[PDB]
Amino acid sequence: MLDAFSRVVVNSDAKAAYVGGSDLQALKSFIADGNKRLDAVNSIVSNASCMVSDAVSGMICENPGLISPGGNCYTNRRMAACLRDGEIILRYVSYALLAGDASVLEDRCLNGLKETYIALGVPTNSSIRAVSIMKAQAVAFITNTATERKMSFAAGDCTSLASEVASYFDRVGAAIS
Amino acid sequence: MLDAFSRVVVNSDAKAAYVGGSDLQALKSFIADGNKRLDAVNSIVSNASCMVSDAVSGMICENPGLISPGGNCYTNRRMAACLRDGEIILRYVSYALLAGDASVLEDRCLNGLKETYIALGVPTNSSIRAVSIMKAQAVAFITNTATERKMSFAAGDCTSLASEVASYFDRVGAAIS
Amino acid sequence: MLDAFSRVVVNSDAKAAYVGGSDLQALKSFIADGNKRLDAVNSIVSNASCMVSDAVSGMICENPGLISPGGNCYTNRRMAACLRDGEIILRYVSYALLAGDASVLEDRCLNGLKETYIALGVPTNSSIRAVSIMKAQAVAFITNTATERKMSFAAGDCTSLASEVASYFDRVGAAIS
Amino acid sequence: MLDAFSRVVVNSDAKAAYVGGSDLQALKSFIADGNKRLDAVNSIVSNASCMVSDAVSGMICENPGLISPGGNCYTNRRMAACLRDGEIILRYVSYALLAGDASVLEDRCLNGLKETYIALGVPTNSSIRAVSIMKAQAVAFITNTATERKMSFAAGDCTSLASEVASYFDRVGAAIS
Amino acid sequence: MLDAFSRVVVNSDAKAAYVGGSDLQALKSFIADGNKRLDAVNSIVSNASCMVSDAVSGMICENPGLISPGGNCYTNRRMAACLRDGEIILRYVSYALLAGDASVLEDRCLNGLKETYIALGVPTNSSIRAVSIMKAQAVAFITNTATERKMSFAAGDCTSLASEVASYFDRVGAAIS
Amino acid sequence: MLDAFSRVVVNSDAKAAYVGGSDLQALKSFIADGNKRLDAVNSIVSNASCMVSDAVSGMICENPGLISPGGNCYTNRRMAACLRDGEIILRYVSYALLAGDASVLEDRCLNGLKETYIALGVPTNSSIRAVSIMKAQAVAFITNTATERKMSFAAGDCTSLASEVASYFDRVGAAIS
Amino acid sequence: MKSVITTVVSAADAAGRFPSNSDLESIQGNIQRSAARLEAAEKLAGNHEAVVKEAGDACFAKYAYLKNPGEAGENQEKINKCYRDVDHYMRLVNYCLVVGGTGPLDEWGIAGAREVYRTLNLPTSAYVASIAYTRDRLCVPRDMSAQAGVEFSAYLDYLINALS
Amino acid sequence: MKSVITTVVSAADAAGRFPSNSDLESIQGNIQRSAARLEAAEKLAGNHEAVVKEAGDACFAKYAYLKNPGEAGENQEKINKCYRDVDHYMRLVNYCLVVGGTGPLDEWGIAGAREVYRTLNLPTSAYVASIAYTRDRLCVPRDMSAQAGVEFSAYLDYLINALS
Amino acid sequence: MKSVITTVVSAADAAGRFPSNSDLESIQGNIQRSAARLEAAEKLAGNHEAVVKEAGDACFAKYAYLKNPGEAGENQEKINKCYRDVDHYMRLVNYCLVVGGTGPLDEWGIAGAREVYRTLNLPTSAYVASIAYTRDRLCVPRDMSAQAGVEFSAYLDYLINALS
Amino acid sequence: MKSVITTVVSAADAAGRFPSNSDLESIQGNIQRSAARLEAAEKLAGNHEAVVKEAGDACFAKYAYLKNPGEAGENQEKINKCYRDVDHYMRLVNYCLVVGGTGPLDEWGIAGAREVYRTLNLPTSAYVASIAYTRDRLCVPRDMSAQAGVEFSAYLDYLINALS
Amino acid sequence: MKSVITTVVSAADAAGRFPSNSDLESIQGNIQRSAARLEAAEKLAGNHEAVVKEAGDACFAKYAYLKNPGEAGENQEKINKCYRDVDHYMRLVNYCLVVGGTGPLDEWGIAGAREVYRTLNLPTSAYVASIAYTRDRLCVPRDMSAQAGVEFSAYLDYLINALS
Amino acid sequence: MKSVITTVVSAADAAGRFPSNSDLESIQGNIQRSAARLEAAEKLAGNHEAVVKEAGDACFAKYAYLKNPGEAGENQEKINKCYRDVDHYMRLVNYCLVVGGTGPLDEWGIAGAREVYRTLNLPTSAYVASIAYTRDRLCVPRDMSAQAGVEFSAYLDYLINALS
Repeated sequence: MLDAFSRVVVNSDAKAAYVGGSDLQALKSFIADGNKRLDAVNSIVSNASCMVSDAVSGMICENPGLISPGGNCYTNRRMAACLRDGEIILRYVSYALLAGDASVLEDRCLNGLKETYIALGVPTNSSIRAVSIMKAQAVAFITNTATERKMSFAAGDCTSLASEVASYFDRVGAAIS
Repeated sequence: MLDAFSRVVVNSDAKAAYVGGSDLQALKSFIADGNKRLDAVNSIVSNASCMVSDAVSGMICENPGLISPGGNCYTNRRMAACLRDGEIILRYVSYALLAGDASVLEDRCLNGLKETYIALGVPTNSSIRAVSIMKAQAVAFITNTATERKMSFAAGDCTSLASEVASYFDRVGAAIS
Repeated sequence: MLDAFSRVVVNSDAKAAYVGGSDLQALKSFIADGNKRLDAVNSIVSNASCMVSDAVSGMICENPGLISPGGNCYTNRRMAACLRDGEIILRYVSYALLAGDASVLEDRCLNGLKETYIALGVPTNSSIRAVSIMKAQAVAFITNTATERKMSFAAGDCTSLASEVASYFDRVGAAIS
Repeated sequence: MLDAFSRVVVNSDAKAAYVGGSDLQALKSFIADGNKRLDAVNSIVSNASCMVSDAVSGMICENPGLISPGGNCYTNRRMAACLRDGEIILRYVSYALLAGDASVLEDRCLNGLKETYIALGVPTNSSIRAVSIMKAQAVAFITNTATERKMSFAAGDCTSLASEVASYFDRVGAAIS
Repeated sequence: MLDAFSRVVVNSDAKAAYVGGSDLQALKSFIADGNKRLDAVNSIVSNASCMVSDAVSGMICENPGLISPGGNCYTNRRMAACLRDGEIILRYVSYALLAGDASVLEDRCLNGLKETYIALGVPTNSSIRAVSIMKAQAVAFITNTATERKMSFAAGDCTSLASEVASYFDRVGAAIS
Repeated sequence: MLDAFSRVVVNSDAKAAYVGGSDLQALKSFIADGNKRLDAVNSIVSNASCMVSDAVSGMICENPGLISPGGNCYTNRRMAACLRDGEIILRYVSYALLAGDASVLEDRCLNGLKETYIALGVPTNSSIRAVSIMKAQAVAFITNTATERKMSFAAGDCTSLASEVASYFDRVGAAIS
Repeated sequence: MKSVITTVVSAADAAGRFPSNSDLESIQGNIQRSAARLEAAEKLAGNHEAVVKEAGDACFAKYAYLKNPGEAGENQEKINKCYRDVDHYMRLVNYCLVVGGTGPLDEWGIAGAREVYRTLNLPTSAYVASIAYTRDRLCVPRDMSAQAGVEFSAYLDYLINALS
Repeated sequence: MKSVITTVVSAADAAGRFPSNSDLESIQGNIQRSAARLEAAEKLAGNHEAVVKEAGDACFAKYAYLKNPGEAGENQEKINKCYRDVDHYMRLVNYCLVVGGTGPLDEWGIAGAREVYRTLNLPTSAYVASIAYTRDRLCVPRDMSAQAGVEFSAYLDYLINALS
Repeated sequence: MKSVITTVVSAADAAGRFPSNSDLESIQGNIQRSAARLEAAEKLAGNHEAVVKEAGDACFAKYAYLKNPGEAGENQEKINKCYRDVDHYMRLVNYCLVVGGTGPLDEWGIAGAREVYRTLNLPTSAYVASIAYTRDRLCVPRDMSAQAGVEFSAYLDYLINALS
Repeated sequence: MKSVITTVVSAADAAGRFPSNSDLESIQGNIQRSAARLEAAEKLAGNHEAVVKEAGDACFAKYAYLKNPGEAGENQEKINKCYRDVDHYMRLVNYCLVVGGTGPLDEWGIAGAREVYRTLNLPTSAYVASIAYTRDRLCVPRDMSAQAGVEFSAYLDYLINALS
Repeated sequence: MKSVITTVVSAADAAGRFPSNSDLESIQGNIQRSAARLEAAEKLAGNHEAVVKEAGDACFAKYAYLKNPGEAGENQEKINKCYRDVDHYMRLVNYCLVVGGTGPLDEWGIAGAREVYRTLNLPTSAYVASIAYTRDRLCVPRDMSAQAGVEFSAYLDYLINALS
Repeated sequence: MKSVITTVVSAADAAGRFPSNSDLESIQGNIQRSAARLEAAEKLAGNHEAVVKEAGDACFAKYAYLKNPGEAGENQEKINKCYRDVDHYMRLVNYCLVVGGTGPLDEWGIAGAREVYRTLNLPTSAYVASIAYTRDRLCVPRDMSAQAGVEFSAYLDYLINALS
């Protein structure tokens, strides 16, 4: 598909220009914090089942509307559905974070996503609740501000990674809208 | 798929209610005339090739428009088509009659039926002629009012079965419309 | 599919009429010049890679708009595309010429062609340039008016074949429009 | 496939003889104890996971040779194999018991069974231990001589069913040999 | 596959020799009697259902051993089998006769034929009776020595075609042996 | 599949022993020359088409027996075959060299290799010529003793890698035998 | 060979799953109704030598043109193998009586129906007309009961609906 | 609609490849033989009103039992639609004459052959017997030539081999 | 939703064929036995508020360690949604009672069984132990008859064999 | 057996193509980091007889109800095969340490995870709780370095995420 | 080996059906035109020792740079196996003359065309240029007739269109 | 567009599973070696106007016959689009430098390699000969380091092995 190392080529050959020492300061400072991205993403793979369990349990916390009988998502077949329908996009936002590029969602999992979900009858207010609380927990989880899940790192600033993951989250949050 | 023994469950769990002694008078009086339904349906399997032969021959009786050369249905490949296109829905209305439920047609054989037939170019006036004269012959054939095809039964009232088969016939007659 | 020997049947059974001695003067004078069609079509298979090479090289001659960087068709993957997207319709117009009938294009390769090409984003002005210069070269190539590619024939009149191939070419030229 | 109601036909047409009042005393006394077979087989579906758990746990009780490291069956992939390799033949001996006929094993699951198991390298002594202890537990389980799993029946003699299930068990025990 | 026009190539390139004016006298005298082969083979397609009906009815004439109850071929499923098991090899010997070459049987229909028939349990004496009497009837049927089925030909000698079809028949008769 | 890091586990659990500080001196001195293996294997990917071109051209140098007309390998379809039949095992011996283990050939490409080649009729003397001259050229090509293909390395001893690749080559040379 | 019981074990193969109560009352209906089935078949074996001379000779009363060669009944040996044909016809309806399922109909009368006497040049119109004599040729107070004769009628008319 | 020419373009589809000399002499045989084919069809249109009254009435000479109801020819309107049936029968053999290929046989007479009048309760034995009158009913020095009448015979007997 | 009747229409789909007597006595067993089935379900709805406080609290008698966080019952809201969980458990066994087939077991309790509380970190051992209290907790002369209580036992133990 | 190196040869199989620089720096990371990996495993073999008596007995401190039969720990032979179970648990995490890839996790601990002790009636909640003791039970200045202990933590917590 | 006749038997395999008049005039065109084909091939065998020294040496007149090693014609043994190469080139066009079909082109010159001398580092531009000398190098009143030389031209230019 | 990182996410698609340590050290090799990669590309952009006049004019020194029409370089506009051709050739090797993976080789130089100038009648022998000048035309103490120039050599010789 595509990467941050690739969309620098797609605008370069859109101009027939060089790739070289004009975007290069972003390029070496991309890979200067590659270990910082690795310091982020192994925290993400640590509690992924806890991530999706927190997401679905908070969705029953301030919404009982799905678990209403005869509602949208009140069957264990449909909780297995938003088992999948949460976890595989968590896989995909991990893929966008390892690529450093948002080119692996709308081509990949949102190929006409919400049109098929309206064909399934999925209400969007549940969806925007799901992606927002998973957004807020994922920015809590890239840093070491958990309950006591205090992994060891080298200390310093890493808020560029928070602006990274939130950009992927409102990209998916708008494209599910 | 579904049954009359099943849609009593689907509205029960739509309410989270019981199934039990509220619809039960319809339930035991469903199976009180189960032998009456068997007395009906073996008359239906008796002359099924005569059923579809009567249907297609009456369709050439007061319509010569299909058998017009360069018409819709004037080839033996297309009379083999409404061989099939009559007989398999006769199979399906036998399935609705043995289930006691109309849940086995529109999911089963009318999954977008007439849209594909308009894509085949089938005129609807021939279709509504076909299902109406097969409706009138099938209500003539569940009772013993044939020419001399006088099978042996236990005598009495069975007009609830006539209201049963006609309900399946205008369900298919509206859903082909 | 269909043929000139077949559409004489499809209008005959549209009337329930004969096929016989009413179109027969066109029929024997179809096969009187069958060797003339063979004298045409082996000239067409002689330089098919030269046909598509002339077509694409003239398309870069008076259009640099495709080969503009960030343009439509400026990649070798897309020149391999109009390798295919020229050659297989050259195969198909050879099929229409051997059938003597235009029934093997719009059912075969133009099943919603340009709608998919607009979904691919293909500009139509490049397409009409491509089919026109391949039309003019193909009428130059059915006759022996090449540079020095002077194959041996029996001499005489063959302009009915030129009216044949041009009819297939504006049929595809209108159906790509 | 075949049945006890079917092999009475296959020897009848082997003689071109009747089926009728020569084997009929076995036929009505087959269906006289059909409720007795139903009284047997719902005890079999009661503890099928307990049946295969008892079988595999006793196989580790007086054999540690499979669970030897680098042995035959010492991996959980292979205990999932004799999960399957026990349970589906328990399904099949339930099928032979509901048919009342041994025609649904060697055509069905033993189509060259042990040759493929020797190609898998399965030792036969483990297999004959498995089918023997599942035989002895299944004849303990068709009757009500369990630990306290005391289902309710109508009391009387049912040892014809014990001779039935043991005949299926040494048929599979010889055909795995 | 292969042809008489092809095995002259396979021995030519086995020598790296020419094909040309050494086998050519057989080649033009092959196609000199091509109309004679066509005069043969439309007599073969005339009574193919009569060919296989004569073959199977004579097989019950001097053999009642198949139609013995509990015999090999005494069921209408198995008479439908040697419906097929006669007719498709009649198709194949028609293919060998139109090719003028015996390269379309043992690769095509006798890919391990009789081994599978012994796996089906087919007795060979029935088979050699079947191919023998179909051989004698086919050499009676390529000529005009029928009962009154007297088609019109140009008269003369055609016994080279009788030596042709008999060579294909003992090729299949040995390869079923 | 398996690796040198894996067969140290398969003999460890064959003993239920540790993996640790008994084979560890081979383990750290495996990865001490990992850059040395990388210094070897990029020389192997440099002239792989030259490797297989040298192999097949030397095979026509002192053998004209394949290119004999009507021989084994005298067609360009069969030179495309030992295009493949050389190059994919060159891929596979590159896979054995990157794994550091011979577990990726006989399971992978020699699953009954020569039995199928005798079924194809491939003579073994051509094969042993092919693998031996590709062996001698590959040990010439892991070092810098080419014609002038003098890549830059860090100098020193690397004959452990020569004993590595020759061990894979007589493993395939015996298993093709 | 299809029965009811064969269909539900293959349903338990198509599920790949356990025998539930899909099975467990189809057999109990055979405790009632196969006990109510068996009693016809003794006079079906008892009339088996005489139902041929009514039905096949009524098809000769239907179809009597057969003297000319190139047709089916051009000799009397063809006529006594007509008798041999319909012998196994009511012998097979004796068989699909006592199994219940349509297996001895399907694989043993219908597998090889639509084409066989087409290529053997024989019409199935007499094959349906003799059994069309035996439509209402039954007596539900008098031959046997009214509890299996209509099912016996349903047996050999599913045969004709298969033949047509 | 299958012809010879349709088969070799679909052969060039099954190859997915170019028109070679698989094509280039099948048409040249039509330069000889389709020119030697067309001349019958004018008297085939010329006899088309009279081949019905020999063939269908010879099938009435074959099959004359039809007075009884529940059978096929119980009224004369059935008899004049027999005439309408066989009208399109030799009209279709006029069609598969002039194409050569068996497409108007296959999709237009054979697609819907084995079951259609089975369910419509009509025998194909008269459908083969009328054309069995027209087997050798032809005259190769006298009606037309000996170069297409045996092929015309081959046309409508492949029809009967398909019908049988 | 699987029933018995759903399996035999899909058997008639897998045949693609007509309703024979594969069907016609499976329903007659429901004339006997579904009439002998329905009578339990009123006290099953009648005990539905009280079978929870025996079974789930006996699973608290089984599993009482739940005070520590990171485990399942660390607050009482988890305990009253345990009550909400098993509420729909005997409500679904009320449902697969009245259909007979295992459809409301399979697609509605078993589709999403083997992995769901695995990932939601809850054991099914209490999910089988509460129903293991309700094994022989029934009275065949006294609660209801001996004609459906063993089948009711078979219903919710096929549930546990599916859960195990 | 999946490693990193196994994935890129199968990537070169999925390409069917040559080893490029997809390969050529994944190994160089093992020159750094597998050299930074190996040093834990000697005390992992050194503590292997003593991590069992903390972890499994803390799961007995978690789960102590096991005296009753029909449950898992009803005799002490079950308890010493619990010790035998978790013996191979940290022996397999020794194995997927030294390969790096998750092959000895996947085919050797996870192939047969979701159903095996479900049917063998054992909870994986203790199987995750003993390793939940060994979450932060490590000392990155003190046991070993901070360069592989968090990866060791990542090894056996991908194990638990697989187990959950 | 593809011919015309091979394509129509495989068309009768793709039909699975009988030889109709799809066949029966493709052979009659060979009665005309294969008789009009054969006469060239004796001087094609007669010039076979001399067409090499014009065509390959005109490709040396085209491509004469070959002295340097690492290229194709660096020794004269490469040059006389160029002669051996094009020997079988016009020997194969002798073969696909006398079959007509493109089988000895396809499986014997084209199966292994696009990649073989790519990997053997030889250009097909000389392989097309020598035959590009033999384009109009023919004389239709003078070498042979005008009835097969343009087809001979079509033979070895379909070869070049395949090579290009 | 294939990279190393693209292959391991598609490996995690082919697994359908989680990012383990198949990933987690392929990137760390890029921390070493892609930092050791980037430094060439500025003189690759710096020589990009002058590597054309050595390489393409040395291919004119290789191939100088081009004056005749019907060949490739018959006018000078063909010669300056040769310059335009090889412009994008080292521009693409600048691109597959900085990605590492062979995606801009494969889909952007090799997708459409084996047939394109075959049909456009141009040899790839000059396309390999100009880059065969740039084989050892590099200086590992002097142009750039010995840590990426052999890899740069490996880049554009995998290109030629793909072109051959």
